[PDB]
Parts: sequence; structure tokens; C-alpha cells
Amino acid sequence: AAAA
Amino acid sequence: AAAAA
Amino acid sequence: DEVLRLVKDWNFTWSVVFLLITIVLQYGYPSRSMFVYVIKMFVLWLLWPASMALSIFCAVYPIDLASQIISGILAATSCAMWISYFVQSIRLFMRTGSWWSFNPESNCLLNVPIGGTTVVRPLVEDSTSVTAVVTDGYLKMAGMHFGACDFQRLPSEVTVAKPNVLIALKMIKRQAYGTNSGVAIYHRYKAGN
Amino acid sequence: DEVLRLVKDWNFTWSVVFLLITIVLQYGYPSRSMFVYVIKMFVLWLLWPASMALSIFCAVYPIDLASQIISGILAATSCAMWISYFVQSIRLFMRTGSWWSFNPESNCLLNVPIGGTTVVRPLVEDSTSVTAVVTDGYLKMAGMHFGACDFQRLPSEVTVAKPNVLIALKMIKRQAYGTNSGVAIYHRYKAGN
Ligand SMILES: CCCCCCCCOCCOCCOCCOCCOCCO
Ligand SMILES: CCCCCCCCOCCOCCOCCOCCOCCO
Repeated sequence: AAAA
Repeated sequence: AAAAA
Repeated sequence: DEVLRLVKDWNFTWSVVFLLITIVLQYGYPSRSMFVYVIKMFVLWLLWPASMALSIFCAVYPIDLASQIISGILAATSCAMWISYFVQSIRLFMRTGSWWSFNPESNCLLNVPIGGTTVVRPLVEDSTSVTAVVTDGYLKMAGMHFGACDFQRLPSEVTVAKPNVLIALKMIKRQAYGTNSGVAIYHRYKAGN
Repeated sequence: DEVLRLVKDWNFTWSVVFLLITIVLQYGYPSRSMFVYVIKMFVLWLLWPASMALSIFCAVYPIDLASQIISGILAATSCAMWISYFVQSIRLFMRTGSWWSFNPESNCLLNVPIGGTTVVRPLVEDSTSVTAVVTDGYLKMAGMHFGACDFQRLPSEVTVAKPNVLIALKMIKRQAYGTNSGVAIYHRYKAGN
């Protein structure tokens, strides 16, 4: 969902 | 003559 | 005889530790290598309780009254720093969900929603405005490469999260250079809790 | 009797050193405070020769052959790292003249000539293009605030300096939103020596  | 900020 | 043996043991171990500290201090940054960065992180996690436990030992076996008081203050110093790190890191992680929130280097994060996913990047300098540029379908925001995004599908809002506050910035100006090229500016309008 | 005294003295000094290392490792970055940054630099300058001297001592007084060989390799490692730092720092200083060239965190520098002076800022990510935006007479380049500059007096060229090569980027796109507001894009065209 959250990529960094 | 050069400003490092 | 036995006197010299321990000297060798202590000096050997300390020499290895000193080299490790030199390496993480010289190369331990994400802009250099993530590998040495993770090593530096492991060192810091180990370093907090070691400093506190060491100062507690010196407080129990002091040289004099002044050493006792300084040892107590230094031990409380280690504790306060660990507590502070945990508080701000957890707050930023609850706000963003990114692992970048555990990086002592950055206390500002920029969240950009690309399509149905969110990409987070640490922000170098806090500001009230953020500039986005798309060239031939590739998007770069605030001078940082963010990835592949069509100029027509740019998000209306973008968020900046700090340990204490979350800020929302809405699009204001939109200029289309080409079919899939253009420039946009986001300005802040509201503060969060 | 004297046995316990040395324990007390050594443990006290080590406790102070451990606390100092925790502080520079946690807060020693320009994005947090310049004060701990200078302390961290002082620690690193001192750390190179101490590590080398420690390993040389263990090579003279080793536990066995393996300790001696490892001590030699670690000593050469300390020496090589110091030489590498000095070479890369001096090269960037000859190219830019900025003290930012002595920061192991950043090996890319952006030089912008505002009027008759030059302002240098470390660059987070290398790129072939640089975006500049001026709002009401204040200039911000690559998402970094650079200062006060009139939109009409924007530089034609801007330079990016690495330890080995210097790159020049000239203005391509120029759009004026207001009297002293606009956006410009600089792209690279030449490589240096
Ligand atoms: C582009 C070059 C990058 C590589 C640079 C390093 C190349 C190898 O360096 C060679 C220097 O090695 C010196 C090691 O010295 C250790 C001394 O060993 C002492 C052991 O003596 C035992 C006596 O019984
Ligand atoms: C940009 C990379 C440049 C790399 C340059 C490498 C230079 C490193 O040189 C290291 C020299 O090592 C010599 C130190 O080792 C000698 C050991 O001390 C002598 C004692 O020998 C053992 C006594 O029993």
C-alpha cells in the first residue's frame, strides 16, 4: 500500500 | 564571493 | 605474565570496535549506502542501553560524590534520549506508515499518491509550497524523482508529515507544456492533529 | 585496593565517551543541528589515527598469528579510508571552494550565481535537469531555498560539481507568471575534467  | 548555506 | 594477556585481549576488541565506529560514522548515510546505514542503526539501538547501564555501574561504584551525581545525570540523559526518539518515531509512523519515520536524519516526510498507491520520500527543507514537474510522463517533485505519472492524472492534494503536525497542500497553478508534460504548484491550506 | 580504583576510573571515562558517541550518531547532521555536526566531525578526525595506532599496537603485541594478520589488515583499512576522504574532499574543494565539500554525507554540489556571488548547496539526487521557481522575487531551486533574486536576473548557466567531473546546465525554458515570478528549467550540455 505504502512504498518508500 | 561564495556563500555556502 | 597474566597481566600482558588481558592487555592484548582488551586492545584487540577495542581496535575492532573503533574501526566499526569509524566506518559507520564515515559511510552510514542513505545517500551513500543503505548497507552501512543499517549497520549504523544497529549500533544506535545497542548504544542507548549500553550508555545507561554503564553510567548506572559508575553511580553504584563512584570515585566520589561528584562522580556519583554526574553518573546519575548521564544515565538519565541516555534514558531521556531513547524515550524522545521512540515518541517522535512512533508518531511519524502512525501518521505515514513509512519506515523512513525511524530515520534520525529526516523529520519531514512528503507523501504523494501515485494512482492507487502512496510513495513517501524524506523532505530536505520544510516549505509552504511544493513544485511538481512532469516530462514525457515522468514525474519529479521538489527536485526528487518520484516515478512514472501522467500529467493529466496529477493528484489534487499532497501531504507533508512531521512528528507533531500533518499538513495538506492543494494544487493551485497548472501549466501544460506538451501532451504529457507540464508543471504544477501545490500550496498549503490546512493543518492537522 | 588499587584494583577497584582503576575499574572506577576506566568505567567513568568510557561512560562519557559512549554518551558522546550516542549524541553525534543521533543528532550529528546539518538537518538537525550544526553544533552536534561539528562535534561529530571532530570525533571523526580524531577517530582515524586512533584506530590505526590501536591496530599497530595489536600487531606489535598480538594474541596469535591470526590477531597479527587481522591487525595489519585493519590498520591498512584505516589508512585507506583517511586517504580516500582527503582525496575526494580536496577535489571537490578545488572544483567549488565550498566547505560543504568536507561533508561525507554529500558528494554532489549545486552552484548557483546570484548576481555577483555564488551560493552552493549539497544535492540530494543527481539529475540531468534542474527546475527553478521564483515567487515575488525570492528564488528556490530544486526544492531548496536559494535566496533573493529578481526573475529578470536569473543566471543563464548553473553548475553541478562531483569529485571527478563538473557539469554545466544552461537555461532552456523560461515562463513569467508575474512581474517577479516565474519558472525556469536548466539542462546539461557539457562535461568537465
Ligand atoms: C584500486 C586499489 C584498491 C585496493 C587497495 C588495497 C590493495 C591491497 O593493499 C595491499 C597492502 O596490504 C598491506 C597489508 O599489511 C599487513 C601487514 O601484515 C603483517 C603480517 O605480518 C606477519 C609477520 O609474521
Ligand atoms: C583511494 C584508495 C587509496 C588506497 C591507498 C592504500 C594505502 C594504504 O596503505 C596501508 C599501509 O599499511 C602499512 C601498515 O602496516 C604495517 C604494519 O606495521 C608494521 C608492524 O608489523 C608487524 C609487527 O610485528
